[PDB]
Amino acid sequence: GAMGSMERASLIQKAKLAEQAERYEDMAAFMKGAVEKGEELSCEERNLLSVAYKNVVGGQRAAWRVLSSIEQKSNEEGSEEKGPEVREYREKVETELQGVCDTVLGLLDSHLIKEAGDAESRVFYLKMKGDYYRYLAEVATGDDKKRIIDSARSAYQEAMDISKKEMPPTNPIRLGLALNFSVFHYEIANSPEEAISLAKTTFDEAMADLHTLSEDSYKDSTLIMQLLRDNLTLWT
Amino acid sequence: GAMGSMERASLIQKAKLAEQAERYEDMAAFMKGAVEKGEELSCEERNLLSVAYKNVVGGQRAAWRVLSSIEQKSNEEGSEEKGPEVREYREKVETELQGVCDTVLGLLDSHLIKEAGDAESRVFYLKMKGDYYRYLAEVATGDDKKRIIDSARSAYQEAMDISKKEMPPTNPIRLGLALNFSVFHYEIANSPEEAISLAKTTFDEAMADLHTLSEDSYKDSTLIMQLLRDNLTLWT
Amino acid sequence: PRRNTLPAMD
Amino acid sequence: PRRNTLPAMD
Ligand SMILES: [Mg+2]
Ligand SMILES: [Mg+2]
Ligand SMILES: [Mg+2]
Ligand SMILES: [Mg+2]
Repeated sequence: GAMGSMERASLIQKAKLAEQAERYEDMAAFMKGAVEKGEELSCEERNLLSVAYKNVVGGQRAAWRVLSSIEQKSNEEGSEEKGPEVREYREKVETELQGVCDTVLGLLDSHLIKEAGDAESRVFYLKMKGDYYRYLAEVATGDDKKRIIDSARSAYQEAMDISKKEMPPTNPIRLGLALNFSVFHYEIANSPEEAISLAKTTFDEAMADLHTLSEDSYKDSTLIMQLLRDNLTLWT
Repeated sequence: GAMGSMERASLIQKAKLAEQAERYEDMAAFMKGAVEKGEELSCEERNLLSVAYKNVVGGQRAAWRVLSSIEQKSNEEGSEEKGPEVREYREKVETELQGVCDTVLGLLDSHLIKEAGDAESRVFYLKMKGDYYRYLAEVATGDDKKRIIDSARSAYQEAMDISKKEMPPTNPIRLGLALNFSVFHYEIANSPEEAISLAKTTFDEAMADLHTLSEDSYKDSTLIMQLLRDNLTLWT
Repeated sequence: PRRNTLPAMD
Repeated sequence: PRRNTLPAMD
């Protein structure tokens, strides 16, 4: 990596400057170099890695869905052939999106997950792994779409088993895991009933645990419970 | 250039796809390859080049001003030394911003300006040249800050002389030239009175020419006259 | 109106 | 409230 000569503490400091500059590519490249120093990450440092890569991949997903739609509009009966340009550009963005996904999964597999012993670290990385297999699945069409989807499911399921046993139902990482896994059921795995059942059960168990919380923890958890409520309102 | 093997018409088509995907780096790289095919650009094609590079340089200017401010906040009396990280990152973004500016000015100088015979083409490129020297001036601090500023002024002045002689006062390219040149006076050349006088004179001459216009031309011109009115309200 | 996943883009 | 120049960012 090209960050191999910069101090870990300097890479973390510059990741946070880059976030404020809304320079997410830089943010991601900094947190990549930080991971590659080989030390476990802190809670704050995990969020910077998450936030950095989600904004990079988020620009590419948005861009991919615009091009995917123009391409299909150009494949109906009564649509004028515009040449290969729309397909070539959709393929280029998709290829670039896939490289980010493979890079994030590389960091998770070398060696963030095997060294994550705590519930919070391990559940966070296994969620990340399910999310980035999910992004690969959104654009997969060929031979291992099924294997990609099962890789997402499998990582999502190990995270859910650990959070169920080791974290309270209002834990933001648990609530975010369940929000994402539900959306997986709904739009990747074609299990809308599984998607809705996970969302209600997650909302209800958290509701019944809010009484144990500080005002600050309450604002954190309720924020995410409202995302679950919104999804449910949309699917029902 | 890495676009040298793609058809000019395919590069223009993909610049427009990239705009819709809000993929401005791609948009800029496409319109660079288009310019480098060596043919003059059309009115539509000039706008795509303008729009592409302004969004790239716009993200870098925004980012530069965030870092520039954090850096100065860290240079006051009573500010804790945070090491060189803020300065190094500001320098890196600024260096990257300068390379875009030099790239745009390279296209203008090789060979867009010398081949622009029409009023509309020539005034558009000379404006572009003043704008990108201005972006260099926003971050210049050393030996040729003065020469950079005079390069911006000089290009801005040739464009103004041609538009004055060859275009009506409501011409959007004339009105945009004058908006930008006024802002140059105000915040680069330290001539706020010159900035305000240019804005009133530009607003008033256009006002008195609106009667000659179609409804569509009217909406185009009035839009820009309102930007001049807003600047004037802010400086007075 | 798009379904929510976390984290959210800037 | 920032002074206006053209073109404007997306
Ligand atoms: Mg290095
Ligand atoms: Mg049912
Ligand atoms: Mg090529
Ligand atoms: Mg005065």
